[PDB]
Amino acid sequence: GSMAFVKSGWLLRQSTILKRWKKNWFDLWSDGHLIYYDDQTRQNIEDKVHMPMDCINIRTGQECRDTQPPDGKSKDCMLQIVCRDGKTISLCAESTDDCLAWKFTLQDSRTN
Repeated sequence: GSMAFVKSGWLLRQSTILKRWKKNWFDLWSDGHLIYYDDQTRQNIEDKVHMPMDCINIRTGQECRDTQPPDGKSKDCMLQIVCRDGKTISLCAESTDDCLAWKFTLQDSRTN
């Protein structure tokens, strides 16, 4: 199996009960899975999404629906993974460039 990731890093994610923006650590696997954890120790797995099978769209910026950025931050930092079962994963990068780097990586993961 794989011993190394396509991309890893922090993103803020809007939570599924409280809808709070909270830090999570993300690993994108070469099998297509995006895994997110509470922190960068990889101890507390939260959830996953299989980009090829589950994702039907990736939105960024003003495209993102039903989600507003953390206070003070441009919505151009945001990206939203849209899944076929209606799950949306609303994300906020540190910068607009971090957002684009993830967008392009996640788009490619769908077709990889």
